[PDB]
Amino acid sequence: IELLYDADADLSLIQGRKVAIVGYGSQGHAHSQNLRDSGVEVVIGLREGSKSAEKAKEAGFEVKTTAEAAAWADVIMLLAPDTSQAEIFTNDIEPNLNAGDALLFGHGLNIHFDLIKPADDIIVGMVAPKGPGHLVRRQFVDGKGVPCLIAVDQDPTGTAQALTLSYAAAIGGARAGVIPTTFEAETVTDLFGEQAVLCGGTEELVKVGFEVLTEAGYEPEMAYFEVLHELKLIVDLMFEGGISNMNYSVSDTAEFGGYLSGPRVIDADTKSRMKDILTDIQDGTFTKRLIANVENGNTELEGLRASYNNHPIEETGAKLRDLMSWV
Amino acid sequence: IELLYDADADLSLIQGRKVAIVGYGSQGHAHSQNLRDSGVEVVIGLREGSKSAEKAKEAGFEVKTTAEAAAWADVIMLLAPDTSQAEIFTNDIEPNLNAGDALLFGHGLNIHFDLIKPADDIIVGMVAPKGPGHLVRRQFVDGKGVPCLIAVDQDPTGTAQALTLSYAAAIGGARAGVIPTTFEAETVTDLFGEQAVLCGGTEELVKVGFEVLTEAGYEPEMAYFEVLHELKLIVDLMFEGGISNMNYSVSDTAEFGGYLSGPRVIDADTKSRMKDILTDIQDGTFTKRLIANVENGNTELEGLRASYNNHPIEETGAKLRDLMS
Ligand SMILES: [Mg+2]
Ligand SMILES: [Mg+2]
Ligand SMILES: [Mg+2]
Ligand SMILES: [Mg+2]
Ligand SMILES: [Mg+2]
Ligand SMILES: [Mg+2]
Ligand SMILES: [Mg+2]
Ligand SMILES: [Mg+2]
Ligand SMILES: [Mg+2]
Repeated sequence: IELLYDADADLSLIQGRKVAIVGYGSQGHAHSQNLRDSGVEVVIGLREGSKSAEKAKEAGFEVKTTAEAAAWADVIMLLAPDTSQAEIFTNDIEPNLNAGDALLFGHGLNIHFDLIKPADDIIVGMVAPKGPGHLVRRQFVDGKGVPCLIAVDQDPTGTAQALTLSYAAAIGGARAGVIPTTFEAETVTDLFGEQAVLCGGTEELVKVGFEVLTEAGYEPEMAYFEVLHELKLIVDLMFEGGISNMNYSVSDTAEFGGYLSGPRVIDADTKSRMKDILTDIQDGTFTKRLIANVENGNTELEGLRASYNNHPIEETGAKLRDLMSWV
Repeated sequence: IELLYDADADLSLIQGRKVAIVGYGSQGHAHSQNLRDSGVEVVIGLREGSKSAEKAKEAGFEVKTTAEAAAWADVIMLLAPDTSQAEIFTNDIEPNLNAGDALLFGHGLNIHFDLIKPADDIIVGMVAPKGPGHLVRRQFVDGKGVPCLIAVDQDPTGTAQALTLSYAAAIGGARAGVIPTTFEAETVTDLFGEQAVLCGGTEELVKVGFEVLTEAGYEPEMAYFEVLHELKLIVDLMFEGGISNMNYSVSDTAEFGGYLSGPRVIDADTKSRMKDILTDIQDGTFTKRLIANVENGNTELEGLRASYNNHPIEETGAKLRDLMS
């Protein structure tokens, strides 16, 4: 698919725009500094009566409220928690928007699932780098960058493509490569990856592997080593050179064993269950549950977290890790 | 479950031994160099006209035939590949093992499944570092170490635990913590780990996640990022704190997602299939298939590798990594 670099982007565009970053978390923090270094006048939008308000002042940024910053700005980047964002839009952002203002996102959930429905004459786009804030910043500071996806949901003027590229270009994403995509595509691929593989599938794989060994009479500490601790080597190797590279660098016994037993654990029915996970994301089932959980005071998530992290691999992992930081 | 440290180990024990390292690959080169800086007389034992003989000589080691090295030595650490070990023991090691000599391994496979049966009066132990050769080497140089397992299958002398711990100290493991175990427990946990979770489970999970997105019409590169490239940050998080470090550090949507959907991916049927994989290891069936692979020319393994490697995830990732950090 497509790749855009500095030569393709027009930095003079976002340079000529007042930008408001609503949020000063990991992303907010990196964007703000990189934009500033790229020549962009930036203001942080916050509750102005906040921890962050003073951290942002101390990093050199003018700080206003969410409502005042939205009013002040031409481009509004909304980097608040996915679930706070509807309330923040309705109350503090929507009421201060001019026609021609751009409203930009790090993630497409609120737009794709219609939790935020801006007026037609507003630009809606997305800049989502592929790394956490600190890396986006560090890569930028030493003349490199982190690759970004970009997307446009509302393009009333016909300048949204160039405005989201210009932004990604200012945060260093055009150094590595900017990938145009869609709000739909970004959103469902991300939620899927998290549910099926990254968060859900991985965490349960290791928990259950730990349980099978423990229930068979092996000591928990042995189990923590062969099921979680050694996973970082494997995953570092896959990150560097893919599956082929991991398989090259382990013993042939591990490699042969991986090939026989992996598709016994992840079998055809597993693949169908993943397909159902995907349908559930695409049709809004998941997002229905997501909002239900917030609108019920975050009880389900807090209950899930409380018991799901109450696992003997977490009791055993903490003892051993505490013993290894102790050198 | 005791962790053992430098204060527990008598380093003079392995310092007073002649150590043969049979095999000079990953662990071989590192064990070898670490022992030497811990004051141990080391020799490398390689097959007739081996490629690794040049590497070992250039690194300062007396290199011998396996059989000459086995004869010279008191302690013989066997780090050739698992499927090569039985034959090497019968041809070149077994004939020079004398009362009070010790045979060491870095994995319990051959001893536990009775591929190698030493005589009564030989010490049989293991020192398995929890990390890759190069990491075992560099950690030791920078004053640190990689944790080690140790075990003892045979102990005619009463010195076998002290001897293994001495060796572990000499390669840096006691700096980081040495866990006592058994041959059975290290063998089976390692194998089940590699099969169910580390190599097998993780690679099929990412591979199958990728397919699910490509068949539903999402471009292969989006799928790659969201299924594999992002896996490192997650696993790095679990490496540092635990699962709860990971859940604390991801968005509340990511955390909520994982809780609701992870158990749909890894259900109670998965748990049973894992118990099955365990049972095939414990009863020796995995071992026979490993031996069969290599008696028929290693083609099964070569074919399974090729099948994995020509998977679009491999084409796609290679493309996307070329735009590097
Ligand atoms: Mg305005
Ligand atoms: Mg809409
Ligand atoms: Mg993600
Ligand atoms: Mg190999
Ligand atoms: Mg001898
Ligand atoms: Mg292992
Ligand atoms: Mg192994
Ligand atoms: Mg959180
Ligand atoms: Mg996400």
